[PDB]
Amino acid sequence: VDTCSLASPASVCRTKHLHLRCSVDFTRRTLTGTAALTVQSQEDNLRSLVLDTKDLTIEKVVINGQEVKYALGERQSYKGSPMEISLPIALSKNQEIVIEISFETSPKSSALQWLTPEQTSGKEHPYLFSQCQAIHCRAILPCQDTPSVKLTYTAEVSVPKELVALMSAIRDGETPDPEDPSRKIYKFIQKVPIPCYLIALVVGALESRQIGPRTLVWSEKEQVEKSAYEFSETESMLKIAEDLGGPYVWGQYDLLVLPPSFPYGGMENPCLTFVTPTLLAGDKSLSNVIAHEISHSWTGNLVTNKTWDHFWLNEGHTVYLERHICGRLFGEKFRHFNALGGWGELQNSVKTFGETHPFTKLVVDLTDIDPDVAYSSVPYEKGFALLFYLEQLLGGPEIFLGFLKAYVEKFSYKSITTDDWKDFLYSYFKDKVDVLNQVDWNAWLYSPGLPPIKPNYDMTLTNACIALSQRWITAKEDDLNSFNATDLKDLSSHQLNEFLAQTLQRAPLPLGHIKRMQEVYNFNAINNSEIRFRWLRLCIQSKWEDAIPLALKMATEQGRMKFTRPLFKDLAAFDKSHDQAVRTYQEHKASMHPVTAMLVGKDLKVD
Ligand SMILES: c1ccc(Oc2ccc(-c3cnc[nH]3)cc2)cc1
Ligand SMILES: [Yb+3]
Ligand SMILES: [Yb+3]
Ligand SMILES: [Zn+2]
Repeated sequence: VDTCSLASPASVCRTKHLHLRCSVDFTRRTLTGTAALTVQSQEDNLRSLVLDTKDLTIEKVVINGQEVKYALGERQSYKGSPMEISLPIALSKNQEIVIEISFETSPKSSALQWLTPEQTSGKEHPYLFSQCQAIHCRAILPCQDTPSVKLTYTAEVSVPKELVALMSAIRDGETPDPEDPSRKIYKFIQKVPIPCYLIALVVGALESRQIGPRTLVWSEKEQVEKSAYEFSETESMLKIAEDLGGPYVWGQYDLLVLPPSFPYGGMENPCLTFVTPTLLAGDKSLSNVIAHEISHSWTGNLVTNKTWDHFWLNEGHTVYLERHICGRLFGEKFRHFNALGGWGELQNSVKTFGETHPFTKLVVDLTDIDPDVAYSSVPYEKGFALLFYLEQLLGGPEIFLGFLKAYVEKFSYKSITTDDWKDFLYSYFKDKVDVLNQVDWNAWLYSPGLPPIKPNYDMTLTNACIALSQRWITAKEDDLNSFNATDLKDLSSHQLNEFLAQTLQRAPLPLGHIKRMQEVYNFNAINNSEIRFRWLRLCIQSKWEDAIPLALKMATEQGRMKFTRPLFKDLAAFDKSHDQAVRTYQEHKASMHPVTAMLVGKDLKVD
C-alpha cells in the first residue's frame, strides 16, 4: 500500500512502458503532448484503472484508436486528482494495452521550473527543468506515481530549434520538427526499467564537454569550463562504484549543472545526474555529492524503495557507498571524518525537529504527510549510522561491502521494503544471527530521536576542528588577540567546514568573537558554498548586522534548499533582519522553484 499515490496499485495493473511525445511551449509555460502507457493487467476481468495526475489538463484518452470515458476526482491537496479510465474491453491477467493520454501541464506544475532569459547565465534564451522526486511526476504526466512500479520509456520532445533538450535516458537522435521548421525534435530511450520519479527533462541553451569515456558535463556555456574541472574525478568514482556494487548498467553517466534555483545538491536521474551550481567551489572539495549521485546508480535506481515510507533504504545505502568511494580515494581516516560529520548533521536534525518528532524515525508513516515537508538529513544520516553500526558489529568494511554487493545483486530491478532488506541481511549473515539479535531493531527503525547506540569513529582528522572550535567558545575578550590566520594553515577546506559546524552547534558566540574571526580568518572572502553557508548562519545567529546583506544575497542568489531554508529562518529569527527576510521572500516568491517557495513560505509562516 503506497499511501502517497491515488493510482491503481501494482497488484491490480502495472505500467510496463511510457512513450512520451511532447512539445515545450515557453510562451504558455506548458508541456503539451501524449503519454502512451503500456499497461499490464495483474487481475482477471480488469475494466478500469486509476492514474495519478496533479494540475494536468486532459484533452482525451484513446485506446485501440477510439476515445474512451474518463473521470477526474476531487483534488486531494499535494496528492493531486485521481484519473479513472474506463477500458473499452475487459482484460485477462497479464494482458497488455496501450493507453494514449493527450494532456497539458499547468504553468504552476510543482515538478517544473520555467525560467525567463533574465533568470539564466546567457540572458538570451529561456530554460526549463524538472524535479520529480518524490511525487511530482504526476504534475508532468498521468502515471502510477509510485516507486513500486518500474517501466522503460521512449520520448520525442519538440523544442525551439536554438535550444537543446535532455532527459534521464540515452540520446537517440535529433531532427527538424516536420510540423514546425522553427523547432527540433530530440529523441530519447531508457531501456532499463525505472520508477517514474526518475523521469527528468531539461530544455535550454546547453553546451557539453567530455570529461570521461562515458561522461559529458552539460551546462550553459558560461559554466562549462568550471564544471569540467570541478567534476574531473567522475570516471575514477564510477570505477570505484563498479568495484563496490557490480556493473554500471545504465550506459552513459552524464552530469547536468543546473541554474542556481535547483532545489537539491543533486538528483540521481539515470544517465544524467542533475547537480546544483553551488558545487562549483573551484577545488573539487564538494565532489562527495557526485560520489553520492553515482552510488544511486545501484542503491535507489537499481534497488528501489517500494513506498516513500522506506526512503531510508535509498539514502542510507547511498551515503554508505558514497563514504566508501571517498574513503577509497582519500583514505579510511577521511571516511571516518565524513561519517562523524554525518552524525553531527543527525544531532542537528533531531534538535531542530525535537527528539519525539515522527520525522526523526527511520521508517515513517507518510499517510496525509506531504513528503516534501518530511524531507531532512534523517533518512540519510540515521540510515548511514545504522549501516555503519552494522559494519562494526559484523566484522568490518570488507565483510559489510560483501553484503552490499549481494544486496544490490539480489534486488536489482525491484522495489523493496525495510522488511525485505532486514530478511536478506539475516539470510546473508546467517552465521552471525546472534550478533544481529542484539540490535535494538524497534528503536533503530521505528523510534524517534537519536539512535540508541553511537558507532565508533576514528578522531584523527576531527581533533584539530574540535580543538579550534573549543578555543573560540572558551575564549574571553582578553584571549581574542591570540587568534591569527596561522590557526588555519594545516586545515583542509573539509576541516574548515567542520570547525564552523562544531562552532555553529554552540551558537550564538559573542559579537566581538565573530568580528575577530572575520578580522583574522577573512571568512567573508570564501566562495565555497558549504563554508560560506555555515559562516553566515554563525554571523546571523550571533546578531551581526553587517552579515544581513550577505545572508540575504546568498539566500536569494541560489536556491539549494539546504542553504536557502536555514538562511531565511535565521534571518527571520533575528529581529534586525526579520522584516527584510519576509519582504525579500515576498519579492522573490514568483521567481522561485515551486517546492522551495512553498517550503520557505511554511518556514517563515508567510502564506
Ligand atoms: C525528496 C522529497 C521527499 C522525499 O520523501 C521522504 C522524505 C523523508 C522521509 C523520511 C524517512 N525518515 C524520516 N524521514 C521519507 C520520504 C524524498 C525525496
Ligand atoms: Yb538509436
Ligand atoms: Yb583571561
Ligand atoms: Zn540521495
